[PDB]
Amino acid sequence: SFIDRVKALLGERVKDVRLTHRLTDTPAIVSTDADEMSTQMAKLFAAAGQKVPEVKYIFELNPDHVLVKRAADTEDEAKFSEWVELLLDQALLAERGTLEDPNLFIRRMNQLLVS
Amino acid sequence: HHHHHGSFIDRVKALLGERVKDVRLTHRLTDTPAIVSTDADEMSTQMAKLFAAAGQKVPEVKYIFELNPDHVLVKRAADTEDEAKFSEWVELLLDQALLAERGTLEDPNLFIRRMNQLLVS
Ligand code: NI
Repeated sequence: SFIDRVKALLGERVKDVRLTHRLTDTPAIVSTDADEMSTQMAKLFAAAGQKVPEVKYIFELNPDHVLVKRAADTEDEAKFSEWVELLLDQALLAERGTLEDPNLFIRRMNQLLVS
Repeated sequence: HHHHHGSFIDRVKALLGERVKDVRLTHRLTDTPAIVSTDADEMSTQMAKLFAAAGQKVPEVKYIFELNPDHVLVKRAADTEDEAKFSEWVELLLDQALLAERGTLEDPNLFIRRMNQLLVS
C-alpha cells in the first residue's frame, strides 16, 4: 500500500502519514497536533538563542494530485524515494518558509526535471 | 568547445527588468543551473541582515542573476520559443538561486506551484 510504503520510508522523521482530500494544486501538506511543539513555537526558541526543540510533523498527501498519483505508481525504489523526499521538503518549505538543506531540495528538483 | 551563442541574455534581461541588477552567463563548478551574487562595494546578503538587525530599513538586495550555460535546464529555456514557457523556466531558476542564497523566498507557494507544473510538463 501507498501510505504504508511512505511510512516505512520516512520512519520516525514524521509523526504520521495520512491522505487528505483537501483538494487543490498542493500535493502535500504538513501539520502538528493540538498540544505538541508547533513550528511557530519552535521558531520562538531559535529566536531566543535556544536550540530548536524537535517538531513531529504529520505528513498529509493529496491523492487527487497528479504528482502524488505518480509517486504511488512508481515501482522503482530510488525513484519512489526522490518523490516522497521532494514532496516532504515541499510541504516543509511551505510550513516554515525554510529548509534545513535548501540546496539538496534544489538539487533533487532539477534531477527530476531533467530525467 | 564552449563558445555559447544566442541572445538569451537579452531575452532574460527584458523579462526580469529591474528585479535584477544584471544577467550574465558564467560557468559553475557544480551542476547548478543558476546562482545569484553581488559585486564588490555592493550590499550582500549577510550585510542586509546586519542592516536590518541594526534597526535599519534598506531596499531588497538587487542581485546579479548568473545562468549556467552548460546546464540542461538553462539550455532548455533558451531553446523554448514560447514566451510563456520561457518566462516560466526563467522564473523557476531565479527562484532557485534566491532560495539557495537567502534560505527563504518571498512567495514559497508560488515557487512550489511552478516546479510542480514543470515537473508534469
Ligand atoms: Ni560551457
